[PDB]
Amino acid sequence: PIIKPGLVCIVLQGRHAGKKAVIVEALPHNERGSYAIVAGIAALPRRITNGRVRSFVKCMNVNHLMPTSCRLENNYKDFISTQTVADVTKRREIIETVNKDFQRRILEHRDTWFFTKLPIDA
Amino acid sequence: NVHFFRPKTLVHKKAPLYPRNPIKKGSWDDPCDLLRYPIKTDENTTQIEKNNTIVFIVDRRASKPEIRKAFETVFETKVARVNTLITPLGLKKAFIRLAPDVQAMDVASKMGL
Amino acid sequence: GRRIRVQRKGAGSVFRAHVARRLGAAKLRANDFAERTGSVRGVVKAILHDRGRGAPLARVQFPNMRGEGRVNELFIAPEGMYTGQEVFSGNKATLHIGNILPVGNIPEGTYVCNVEEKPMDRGCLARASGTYCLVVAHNMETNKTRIRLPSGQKKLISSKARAMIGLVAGGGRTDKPLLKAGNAYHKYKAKRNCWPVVRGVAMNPVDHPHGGGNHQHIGVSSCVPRNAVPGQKVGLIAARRTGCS
Amino acid sequence: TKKVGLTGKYGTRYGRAARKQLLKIETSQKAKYTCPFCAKDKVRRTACGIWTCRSCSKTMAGGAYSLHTEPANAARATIRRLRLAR
Amino acid sequence: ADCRVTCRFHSTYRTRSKIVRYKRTPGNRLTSLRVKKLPNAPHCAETGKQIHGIPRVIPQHLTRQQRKVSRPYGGKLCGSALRAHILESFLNEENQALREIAAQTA
Amino acid sequence: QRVLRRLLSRYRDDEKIDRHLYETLYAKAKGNMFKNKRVLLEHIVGMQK
Amino acid sequence: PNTITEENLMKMIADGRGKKLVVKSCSLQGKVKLKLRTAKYLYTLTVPNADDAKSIVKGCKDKVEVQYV
RNA sequence: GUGAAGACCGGGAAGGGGCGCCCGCCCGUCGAACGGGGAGCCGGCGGAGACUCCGGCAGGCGCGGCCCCCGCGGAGACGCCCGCCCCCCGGCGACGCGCACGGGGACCGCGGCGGGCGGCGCCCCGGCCCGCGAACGCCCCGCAGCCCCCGGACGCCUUGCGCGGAGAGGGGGGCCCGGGGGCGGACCGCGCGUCCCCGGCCGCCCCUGAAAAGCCGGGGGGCGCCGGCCGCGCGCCGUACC
Repeated sequence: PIIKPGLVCIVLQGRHAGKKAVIVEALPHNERGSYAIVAGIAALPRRITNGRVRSFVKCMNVNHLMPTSCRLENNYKDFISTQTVADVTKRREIIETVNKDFQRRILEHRDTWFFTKLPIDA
Repeated sequence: NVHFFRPKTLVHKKAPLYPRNPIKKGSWDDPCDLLRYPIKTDENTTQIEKNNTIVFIVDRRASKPEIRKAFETVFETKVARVNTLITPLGLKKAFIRLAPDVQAMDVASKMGL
Repeated sequence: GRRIRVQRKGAGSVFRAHVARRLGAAKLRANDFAERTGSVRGVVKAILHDRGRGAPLARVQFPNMRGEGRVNELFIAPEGMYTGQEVFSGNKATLHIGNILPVGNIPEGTYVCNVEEKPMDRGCLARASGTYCLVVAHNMETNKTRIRLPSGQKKLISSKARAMIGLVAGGGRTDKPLLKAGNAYHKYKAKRNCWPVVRGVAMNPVDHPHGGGNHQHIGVSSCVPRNAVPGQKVGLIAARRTGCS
Repeated sequence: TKKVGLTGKYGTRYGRAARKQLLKIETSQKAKYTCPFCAKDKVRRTACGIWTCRSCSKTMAGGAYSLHTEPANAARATIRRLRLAR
Repeated sequence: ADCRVTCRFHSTYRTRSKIVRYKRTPGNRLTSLRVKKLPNAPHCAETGKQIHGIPRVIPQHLTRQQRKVSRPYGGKLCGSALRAHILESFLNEENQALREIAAQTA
Repeated sequence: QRVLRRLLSRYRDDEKIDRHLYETLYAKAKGNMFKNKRVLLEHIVGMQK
Repeated sequence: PNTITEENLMKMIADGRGKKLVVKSCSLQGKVKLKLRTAKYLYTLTVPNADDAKSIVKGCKDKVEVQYV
């Protein structure tokens, strides 16, 4: 049973393709098939410097993601939810919380693989 | 790199010890010399009456900006467009449309045309 | 007293190669420090057709070892090269079809194509359709190798010469009869002005040595010495023997 | 419809030997072969030596009138044995 | 009655550029209107298939949003080619990680 | 061929004929069995009975 | 030579930018063709009934030169 | 470099661009009024001129002013008010021929009605003529093709085919379509053909059917643009007639 909350995956289709993403919830398989709520990194912190990390929260189709070994323990179930994110508004605040939570993790030199970019080369 | 390239020498400015051209004189771009003669035809009388255009034979070496600036300088009246043809007989002939405010018949009368 | 057609052909007016729309000069990847030490890697991007060649060419992309781009090379395609194949090249290359290895490194009995005669020549032998060479013997005291040339002659070549594993694709091309004179017009339009071929016996004495008499005869032996001067070296040249056998 | 199946185009022309030879080669040139990669019978020839799968979408180098050739099938087999040895 | 149309170009030579469609004008006369060659849309670097989303107009007159697709490698590649390139890079790194790095451990 | 294929598809869409009957009838239409729409329609009435 | 969708858009062009010469036209007969000319394009608003057209023209004032045909 | 020269032959040469500082081996402001190319239509006006004048109506490319100022939505295919340089990686430009088959446009034809004629010894609602709508802006539709999502098959389809566990059918969607419709600019129906352009195929080759300017994506770096509005500008030569 690979798909698990706490699992890093690479988005392989969409505006966020080639970006790492951690699953906050594995959605009930429905008529639409199996989706999952993933909170990931849209834009990495910054360049070499001498600034912030943009993030995305979305219900991606599990069949558009690649399960990877990487872990991560972000509670997230406390704010990210099926009703939240689906609701327009409120979700922008959860993206802003996730942005900060990620920036904190980069500054403490934590989860280097999730915060590193996959080198797709044409 | 692996290429040896000529190494960035000074490159000076031309400094002639004597002037190559002492007196500065010449050209044909005199405003009065670019404009030659206005052409009087019954067909062209209608053109200043309806199209506000005076047709002039001009110097073949004259660009349309020059024909406009000198008509403006010599006849003291604004120009809107110049359309120019080199005539079968060798001479440039510019159709000069005076600005909508300016009335060509007045400029033609002052011209003597 | 007219210059014969062979004499005219050397001038190159009307008789040069029809090189227009030709993909390029097919050659192996040039030897570099990376190949001498180990193996580079190239994906095969396109198997294409060259205008006069009867064998397909191949566009393979190689990492730019000097800089940051991707360098594309034109390779005679060995049979079996497929789009997206990994063509390795170098002295640590493995023995698979399309890979370029130094001839000493290639085990004996291996069919090889685009072999270099002298090391670093990027291909000289075994380039036509179906043609191949064979690794015969390695002399590890002279660092030389014997290659069976496609004509069956055997040539000692340096073991540092490079060749592509496999045999040139396009095999069995000459089996099909051209059948028509038009089918042949197309073959030569892509190559050079070498057709239609007129016999000297039909021509006049001024136009050819075989020339013209009342009964279309050669009139003297076709066999001509190796040292026959320009306009005279026409017919069979330095023939060791003649006739069917 | 009888002995000259695909060589009827030529008509009563070019002689029997050429037509018989063409019937073997032309049948092989116009044939559909199995993609080594997708294992489907959709490989067809685009030009001599160039064979493209119409399902796999892969172009492979091959014999002028066959995807694979008898000398080449021998060569791959010798190369594998020799490669297994070295 | 007659609809000859004459020619609207400098030379009559009908090349691929000099093709003309015919319409009737507000003044009841037939007008040769030039039909220009439709340039092709961008085609994927691998695959060779048309990239989805970009109209077949020269990119000079196509704004910025209409000459682009919202994905990483949007115009160079189609989605399937990118989905395969991404997987190769993840899968290949992990092959060294679960082979050469696993060999360092074992 | 267009007239016969349209009638056969309409019957398959309407579920008057089964998927296998449509394909058997579709193949015999290419084989020239049915001279016209009436010939196909009569054959279907006997086929369905 | 587009159509100005809805009168408010026709009015935002009147004050913000150029309305140059408007031509209120009575034809379809009686539907009013209000042709505003701006430097870039001529925009046309057809009002179904004349009373509305006079009220639309009455909405504009000395801002745009008005012609009638 | 070579030849007594006139001259002929030619990469192995310390061969440039930014910026006051890095990058960089090395030519074509030659060659096509049929190839590539940023963008034009209608109505009028003269004895001779018009894609050129004039009136309208657009479009391209720059330049200045003035304001504004940095990503969102979708499950995905992608959709939207749109950033630039440098290096790479690409794309467009950019392409064979043929039988068919379809789809558009122009033409043609047949009716009706509305407006004009002509003939007529007999007949005649049966003859003749006219009834027009451009570039361009929007908004919507557009076969085939190509992709997405669900799901897991003896089916789906063409004139011919072809297709499917590397995902068919079915059901929902996206994209492209030299096109049509509506509204602007500003008489109605129906048909078989003709031509021309296009579409998806399929066939054919020991034949595989130009290139480059120009424009634009994408990756990485470095920077911040960009838009909206309003003005203005567009030089040189050819242009009669046969």
